Amino acid sequence: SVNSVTLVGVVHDIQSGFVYEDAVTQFTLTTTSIDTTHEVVVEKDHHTIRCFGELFSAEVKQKVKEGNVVCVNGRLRLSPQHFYFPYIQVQPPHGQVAVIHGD
Amino acid sequence: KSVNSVTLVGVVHDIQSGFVYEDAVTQFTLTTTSIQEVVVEKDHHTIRCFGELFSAEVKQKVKEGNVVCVNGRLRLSPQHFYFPYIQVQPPHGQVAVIHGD
Amino acid sequence: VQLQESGGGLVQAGDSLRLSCVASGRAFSSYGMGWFRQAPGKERAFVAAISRSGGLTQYAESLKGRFAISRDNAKNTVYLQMGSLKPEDTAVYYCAGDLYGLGSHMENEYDSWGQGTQVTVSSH
Amino acid sequence: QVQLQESGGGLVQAGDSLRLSCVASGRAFSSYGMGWFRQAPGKERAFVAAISRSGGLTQYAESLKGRFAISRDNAKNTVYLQMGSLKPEDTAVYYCAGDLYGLGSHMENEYDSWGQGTQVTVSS
Repeated sequence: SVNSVTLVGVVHDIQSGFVYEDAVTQFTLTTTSIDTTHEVVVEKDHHTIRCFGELFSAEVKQKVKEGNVVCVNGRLRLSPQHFYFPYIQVQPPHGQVAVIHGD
Repeated sequence: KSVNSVTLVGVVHDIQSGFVYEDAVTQFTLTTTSIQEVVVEKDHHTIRCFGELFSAEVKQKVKEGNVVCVNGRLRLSPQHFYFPYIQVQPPHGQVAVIHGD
Repeated sequence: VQLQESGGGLVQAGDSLRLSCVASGRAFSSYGMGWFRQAPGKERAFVAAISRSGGLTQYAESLKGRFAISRDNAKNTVYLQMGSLKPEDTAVYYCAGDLYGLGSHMENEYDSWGQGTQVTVSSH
Repeated sequence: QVQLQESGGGLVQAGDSLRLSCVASGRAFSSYGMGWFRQAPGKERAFVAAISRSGGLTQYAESLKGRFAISRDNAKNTVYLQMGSLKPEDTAVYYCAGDLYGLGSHMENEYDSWGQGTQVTVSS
């Protein structure tokens, strides 16, 4: 009964803050699927990525920059806070955020 | 390989058939469950299966209470409010029924 | 609608092994396909199935995650990927067809059948 | 400054897989961000991978995500580099480095400690 999410996309809107007295750096991640046919359709999604931990949240806030491309592993979580807000819960050793440095 | 990819395992409720923008789909609720700690969090994901063939195959085989593995894209569709769901459609997505006993 | 398994034989426990079922006729693309198995003395049990559209698969609970089913209508072929073998996976593997294009865990719901292949895992 | 020691190098065949280790001397490792770089003939030492202290922030050279993966075990003061589907182009000397600030980076500039390096030869 697992819950896994893997996203590769572009970072916007990095913000550090708190929630329930827990450090959190959150950002939006934009993904773009280019439809595979043999026309030319392109779906684009924005996801809320949320990094828990005093260390990890800080690491993230420091290193990760607007416009970076990254790869994220975490849990798709639904927040009732009927309305359910979907964010990705990322915190080691379960999840991680990888920066992809190009050129 | 996949820019947007989700893998969920859990239990099927609320199987329903219908139409989005004329496109044929069957939809169901999938309920994952992650576990002085003991964090026991439920998450009731909306699954949408697209495709003329695919939608019917699901409705004919998948039944209330089944366990399934689901693979697909996370997406957000509003109308003032945003709806979170999971898009399953071959050859990218998959609903995999798991048989017990 | 004809069916022929290919790629059995024997192999060392811990090994992966890919199987193949080839269908004759041009109806394959409409057939639900399934893989069943049978060890010496015991009943023939379900393993995996894949629907026509290929988006709805099915798995024996225990034998899941190790085994993967897929199809290539182009080659009129259904495959079975067996990750990590074990002495208990020694048996005769059959491929089956479903006219109604679903696949099932219930064999009696399959109209077509293969000759069956012979997987034989080492050790024991 | 901390003393780092690569290992696991050697002669390898294309398509192969190799895992490298780096062991940190003494204390303070758990506070260190770690990184791998490599130097190929005719070229300057290049960034490969890095991992924060925590370590949920990893960093990767674009041409090498998918094939390489960095990890650490602080209960062994070790950082690893798992390499997959090796190519001739991966032939190089591979060094580990240590970042005091706990982060790691793509910049050679930003590590106080360096290993001696270990050679990986990928016979084409």
